[PDB]
Amino acid sequence: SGFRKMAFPSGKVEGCMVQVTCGTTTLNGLWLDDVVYCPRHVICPNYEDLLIRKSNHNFLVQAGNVQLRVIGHSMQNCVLKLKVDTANPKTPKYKFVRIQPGQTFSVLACYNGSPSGVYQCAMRPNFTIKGSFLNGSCGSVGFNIDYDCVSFCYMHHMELPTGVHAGTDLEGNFYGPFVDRQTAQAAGTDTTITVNVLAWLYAAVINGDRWFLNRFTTTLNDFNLVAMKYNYEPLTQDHVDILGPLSAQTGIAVLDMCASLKELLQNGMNGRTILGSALLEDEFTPFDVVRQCSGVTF
Amino acid sequence: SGFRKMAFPSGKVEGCMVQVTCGTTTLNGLWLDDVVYCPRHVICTSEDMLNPNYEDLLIRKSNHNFLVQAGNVQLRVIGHSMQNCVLKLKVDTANPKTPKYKFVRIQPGQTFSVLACYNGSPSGVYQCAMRPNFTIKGSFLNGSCGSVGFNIDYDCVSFCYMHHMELPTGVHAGTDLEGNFYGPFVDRQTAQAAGTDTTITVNVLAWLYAAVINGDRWFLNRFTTTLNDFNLVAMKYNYEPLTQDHVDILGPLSAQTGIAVLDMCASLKELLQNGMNGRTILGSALLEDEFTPFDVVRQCSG
Ligand SMILES: CN(C)C(=O)N1Cc2ccc(Cl)cc2[C@H](C(=O)Nc2cncc3ccccc23)C1
Ligand SMILES: CN(C)C(=O)N1Cc2ccc(Cl)cc2[C@H](C(=O)Nc2cncc3ccccc23)C1
Ligand SMILES: [Cl-]
Repeated sequence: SGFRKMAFPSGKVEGCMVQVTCGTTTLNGLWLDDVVYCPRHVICPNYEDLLIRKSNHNFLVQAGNVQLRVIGHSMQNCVLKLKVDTANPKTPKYKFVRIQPGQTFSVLACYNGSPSGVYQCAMRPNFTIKGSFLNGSCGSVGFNIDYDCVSFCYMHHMELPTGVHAGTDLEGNFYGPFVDRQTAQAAGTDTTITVNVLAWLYAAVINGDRWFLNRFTTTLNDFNLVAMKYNYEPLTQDHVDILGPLSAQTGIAVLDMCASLKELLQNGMNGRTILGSALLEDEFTPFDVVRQCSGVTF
Repeated sequence: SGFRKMAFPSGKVEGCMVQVTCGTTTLNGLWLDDVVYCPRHVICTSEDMLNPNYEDLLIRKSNHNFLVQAGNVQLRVIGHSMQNCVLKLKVDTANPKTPKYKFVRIQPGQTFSVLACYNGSPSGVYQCAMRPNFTIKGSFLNGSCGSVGFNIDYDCVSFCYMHHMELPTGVHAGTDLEGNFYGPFVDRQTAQAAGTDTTITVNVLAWLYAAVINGDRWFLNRFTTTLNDFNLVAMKYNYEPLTQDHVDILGPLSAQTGIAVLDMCASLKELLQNGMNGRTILGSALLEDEFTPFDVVRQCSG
């Protein structure tokens, strides 16, 4: 029993964290094979113009107490790739994957190439992440672990004026309509990740919390009219299919659980809590719920 | 900016997780140097758990009755001893991934990270606190026994908890790494119940200071309180008494925000009376109590 916000074990990623220094700027890098990946703003804009003026010895890369020698440098979108003379002996089996809003991942927050914390979070529908980051965190990465393969999905680049965070995939493409520049940028109006809330309601049922259940069902169209009114993301037939195993396990059809959510949105919790929470949690996907409620290991 | 429930990076602990098998029972062990630590109930059958005599059960065991697996490698047990509720299995190989470590016993209200494991393999990491009733509200299934709680300060891992059992309310009980249980619990299937749980007051105040540091001031008020008047109100909401030690501990946060501890206590009294009125504090609709004053400073300052 119990339901916690749980991150993947960070060990495979900790062995890849390095410190990258260029001039006065110091941030984090990801050392995989003989390449160190980091945000391109470490050179700071006309990034092609700034990068051409740099030589290999302008970048100081530190892996623990060992200095790595940079033998090449190139740019791919908003990520800087620093070729080093040594392949990382702790390189895990890995992939670079771009994730969709609503998908969750673990973030290994780092400062000066040293991991300080690990937390779980979701890519919001407005493409921001509600993280916990201070100056020097840039270059910290987001990942998922499937079997023994680490899928790197996020690299931290900046904090927006509302305190939320913006970054790229490991190919340097931003999530959301952001640019790596000191300029007026704002996150769009956020919405609730509906399929994730339903997954968390199934996790509550699995843990013995049933007060919110009711005899009612709904059509997918009637629920989506309600979701739009409460700034909830539309629920697709794909989402309904994805919730299938949880629906079969608890004996509560997905549209039956949707009628609980529709009543919770129009009436509130009425002093009650679900899994110790007074708000509807949306940072657990249907796969996270199955993985945690069945003890899948890495 | 931002405030998250944050666990320590688990790498140093992942390299210590092993699988321990004795008969039909399989649980997790912590391999440090040439010793594997695990709950002593691994020697029990489910028909022994009601009233086990661990000295009697252990004396009947030989080294080859314990199968220890570190990844795909079998470790050879060359000795076995019991220390309180923990079994110590001497092995013929020192763990090359042994980090700098300490065994520390923690007090209620203290937080730590849990590396949840099954069959010696880590599956997840989460942050939690020792409750005032000595239980932990974890996320554990059968086979998680032997999973450990830790903190990392500098490069030293301080092991503070080893999971042993789930109580009937779904909460968990365990020991420090010397085998001494937290709370009035015993490693037996006898009827045991956790005492009434209470809110960790010093932790809620620390989290209200974190909210102020992140620009949230809606809950502040022009009032102050005596320490005694605060405790008389707080007790009525099942909140732990706040001691002068707690007031002293909140001193740095009080100096940093410019809000005296007894001034923040009056905000907490008001919040308990009014509720949140549709508002949130640090994205939460409830008062959070699993961040200590030390966690708040570490996360907000480095
Ligand atoms: C936020 N700020 C006023 C800055 O000094 N920045 C300006 C800026 C502009 C563009 C880009 Cl791509 C990066 C940055 C930097 C940036 O966002 N880094 C930070 C990341 N995460 C948490 C941060 C908390 C505090 C400070 C800085 C953080 C540095
Ligand atoms: C709770 N129960 C009736 C059991 O199966 N047990 C009885 C029992 C009694 C004493 C001691 Cl020291 C250990 C145990 C075992 C136990 O608590 N293990 C579990 C640990 N954590 C989460 C668990 C979720 C589910 C099941 C079992 C969990 C096994
Ligand atoms: Cl302590």
